[PDB]
Amino acid sequence: VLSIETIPAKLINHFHEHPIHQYTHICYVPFNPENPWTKLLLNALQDIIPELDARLWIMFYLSTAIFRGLKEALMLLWLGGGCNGKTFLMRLVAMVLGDHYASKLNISLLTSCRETAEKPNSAFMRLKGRGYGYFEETN
Amino acid sequence: KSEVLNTSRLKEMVNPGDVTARELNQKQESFQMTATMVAASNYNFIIDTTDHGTWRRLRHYRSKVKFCHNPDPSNPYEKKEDPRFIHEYIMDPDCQNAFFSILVYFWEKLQKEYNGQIKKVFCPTIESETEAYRKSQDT
Repeated sequence: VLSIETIPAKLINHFHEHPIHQYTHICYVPFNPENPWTKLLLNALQDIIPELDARLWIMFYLSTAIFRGLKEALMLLWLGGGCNGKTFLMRLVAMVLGDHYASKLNISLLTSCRETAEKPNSAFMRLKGRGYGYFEETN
Repeated sequence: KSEVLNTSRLKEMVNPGDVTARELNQKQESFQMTATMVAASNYNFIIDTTDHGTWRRLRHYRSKVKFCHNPDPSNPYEKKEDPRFIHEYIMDPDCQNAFFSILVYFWEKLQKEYNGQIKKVFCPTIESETEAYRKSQDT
C-alpha cells in the first residue's frame, strides 16, 4: 500500500490498521528518470505533444487521477485530425490505473437527451470510487 | 433547456391528499404528501391552465443577482462570487450545524409569530412576479 498523505508518498510494507481493500496489480518503484523505459516514455510523450508549456499542463492534469477524493469541476477534451497520439497514452493510463481504479464508458452518457424513469440507466452509477474516466473514439 | 409545465399530476401533487402509484412490480401504498416544493431553473416553463383551482397555489420570483468571479463596477446585480462555496465547504460539520441552528431558530420564530402559518406572511416582492407571470405566458 502507498500513502500519498504526505510529500513524498510513504510506501507501507509492515503491519497497519488502515481499512484498505481495493488495489492495483502494479508494484510501486521510486521515480527513476535514468530507467531506459522511463526515458522512452518521456521522449514518446514529448513527441506526441511537442509544446513544453502544453506538455506540463497535460501531465499535471493526468497526475491528478490517482487521488480518489473530491475534485474541481473540470472537464477536458482534446481532438485531432486522425492517426494522432490519441488512444495511445489513453489505454496505457487506463491499464496502469487498473480495473479497480479505472473503467471504460460510452458516449451514450452525453449524447442521450433524457433517459426515462423506467429505463435502468446503469451507466450513471459507473466510476464509483474510480478516479479516472475516459471515452473511446467514435465513428 | 427550456421546459414546458404540462400540468400532469399538478393538481394531484399539490393537494395534501394521500395518493400513490404502481411501483416496480410491487403493491401500491398511499402516503400523505408532506414535502415542501421549490424549483431552481435557469430557463422558463410554459403554463396552460385557466381554472381557479390552478394559478392560485403558485408563487413566482425572478433572481436579480448574477454571480461571476469578476464583479462589474457599481453593479450590485452582478457582484463577486465564491466558487469555493460549490466545490468545498460541504464537509465542514460546523457550517452545517450552524445552518441547522439558523433553520430551527427561524422555524421557532415562524411558529411564535405566524402561529406556524406560512400563509400568514406576505411579501411585496412576492405575488408581483407571480402576477406578471400569470398575466404573461398566456397564448
